Amino acid sequence: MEKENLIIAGKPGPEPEILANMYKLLIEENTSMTATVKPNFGTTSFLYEALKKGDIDIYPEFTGTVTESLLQPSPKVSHEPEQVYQVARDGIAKQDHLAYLKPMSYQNTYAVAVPKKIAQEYGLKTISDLKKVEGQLKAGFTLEFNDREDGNKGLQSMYGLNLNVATMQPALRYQAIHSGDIQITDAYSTDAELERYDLQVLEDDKQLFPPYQGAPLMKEALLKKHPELERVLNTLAGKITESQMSQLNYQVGVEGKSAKQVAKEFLQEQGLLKK
Ligand SMILES: C[N+](C)(C)[C@@H](Cc1c[nH]c(=S)[nH]1)C(=O)O
Repeated sequence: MEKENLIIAGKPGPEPEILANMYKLLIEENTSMTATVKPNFGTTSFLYEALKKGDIDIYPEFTGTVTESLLQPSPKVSHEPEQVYQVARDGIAKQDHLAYLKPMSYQNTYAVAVPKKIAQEYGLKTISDLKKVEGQLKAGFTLEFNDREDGNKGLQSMYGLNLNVATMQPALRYQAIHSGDIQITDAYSTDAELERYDLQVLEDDKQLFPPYQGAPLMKEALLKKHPELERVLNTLAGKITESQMSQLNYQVGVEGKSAKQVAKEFLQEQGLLKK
């Protein structure tokens, strides 16, 4: 008699769309609620604010992003993913009363990336190596990465790097680095574009980037209304490897397949969804 509909959003990209449709498929099979997925609905701070204000109900957030962008002041965390999740989970509950569920296994980190030929021609192995050639190479970064302390501001503070940066739209940066307009971009480690374009990830030798694992973020009030959401979505906890997410991103972003159908097929193959 109550078929409440949940709004599930995801940041720009095939990956959050896949994850949101996974949440929707799981919720509709195992609960009495429905869900609407809002693709590419906004960047981190928009979804975070929409969640607190109640314009959306759930979105997938990443552990290092909670501690680095969402928590103010940002706590000094280790590199161990489980401890970082605990700080994020406990921290985001105290600050904003948000229930951060348990993470999936794969990490999706910011990844400073250059074409393989650029790495070989310039002797680039680590992020530190970029200081050698910061006057010769052009970088194209998302605005959010430019805005973040664990992004370009961290490249400046932690490495002393002063890159020549053009601010880029997220969906256009890979084509620019492939075409030669830029030689450095802020890749995401599960992005299918890394292998497609023969990009090489530079090693985070100073460990600017914390761990990033994804998990559902929602108001505590929604969990109180619907406690079954915790068990239902936590079937993803500790699941989905890096290579599994990458192939799903490839299926949606590159092969043009429906995010819902890709999500559904993977869930069924893995035994989390009927049929
Ligand atoms: C996965 N990630 C690399 C840690 C980022 C990706 C991202 C940040 N902003 C947008 S849009 N996407 C994030 O979710 O914070």
